[PDB]
Amino acid sequence: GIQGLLQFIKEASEPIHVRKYKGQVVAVDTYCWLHKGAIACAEKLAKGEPTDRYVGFCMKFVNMLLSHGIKPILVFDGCTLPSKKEVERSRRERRQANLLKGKQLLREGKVSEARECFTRSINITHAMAHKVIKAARSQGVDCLVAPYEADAQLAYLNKAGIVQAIITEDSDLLAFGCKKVILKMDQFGNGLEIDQARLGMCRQLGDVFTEEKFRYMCILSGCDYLSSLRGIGLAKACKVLRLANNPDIVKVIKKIGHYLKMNITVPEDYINGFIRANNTFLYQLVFDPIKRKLIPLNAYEDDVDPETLSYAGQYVDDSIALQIALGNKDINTFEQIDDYNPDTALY
DNA sequence: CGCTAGTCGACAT
DNA sequence: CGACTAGCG
Ligand SMILES: [Mn+2]
Ligand SMILES: [Mn+2]
Ligand SMILES: [Mn+2]
Ligand SMILES: [Mn+2]
Ligand code: NA
Repeated sequence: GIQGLLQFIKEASEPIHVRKYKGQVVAVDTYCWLHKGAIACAEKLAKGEPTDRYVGFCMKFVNMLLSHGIKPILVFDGCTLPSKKEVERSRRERRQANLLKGKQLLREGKVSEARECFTRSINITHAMAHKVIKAARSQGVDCLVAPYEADAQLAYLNKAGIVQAIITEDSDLLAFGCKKVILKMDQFGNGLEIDQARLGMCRQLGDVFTEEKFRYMCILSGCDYLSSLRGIGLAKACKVLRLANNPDIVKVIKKIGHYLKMNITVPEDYINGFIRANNTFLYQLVFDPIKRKLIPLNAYEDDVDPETLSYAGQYVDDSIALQIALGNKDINTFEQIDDYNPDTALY
């Protein structure tokens, strides 16, 4: 996420209802509904007991969107991203820790805290996601497993005109360059839409409302790919970019002390890390549903050389990418767990 | 005022 | 994979 981004650009938001997008296509960051639905049956999942509450939970939202005349395209997280593997190790070990801690707190008699500790152990498997996938295919709803992060895939689907809005709880989508993002949507359709064009309404941003500058700001504040410098948040980063009349961000990051009046030392790790983060936001591998090909989020600029972008996602053969995207190929074992075919029945 | 970092809701009975 | 809020620059 970009910590505190929503309240920072709150002036560009607008309370709406999804009825607004009737007769149009909307992509969904399904992990949110998956997580929320998985909260309801934390004990069943932790113990390993069979359950399918989260499926119906997601299907409520899906059927709702279908009822209001929307065509939803559920998008799911795929393979792990190397840039994001630190946090994905942290969350893992913490999940295990709270799992065992809850298992022990079950024996104290404090069942009230064992379940709260089971809440911090929710691990959304790809099998659950695939249950949701078949459940969605039942009502003739298209699904798409991102080659890596769902964020990038959604961003592409939005910037390519395939969808007109994105349903998520994550503010990362704005940093990826989404035109329209619908946050905090309930089971009835009440949501909070953030439009990119309205970023100019935010006084705090100043002239930092262009996609590139906005990206730089979000990265400088601290993201999932690169932790920020101690004492650097959204406001100070935005201040840096505002006071900086320089197309070359590197020298600016170097003169961050001159811009912020703070004696800040910039390590050599942070420059490379910044270029890493920017290249991750720009050229993370997504999946084209039309041409059925593995492509970066944005077209490669002459500035960067793709050979040094393994962290932004590794390429594979397009057929395998297709079988992953359909959910037919297991993300982990790479073995065929299903055989759905859109040919013999978005693409 | 701005930022870090820890707490605790989210679902829902 | 988030919204607050105290505690500190
Ligand atoms: Mn995030
Ligand atoms: Mn995501
Ligand atoms: Mn994200
Ligand atoms: Mn400027
Ligand atoms: Na920060």
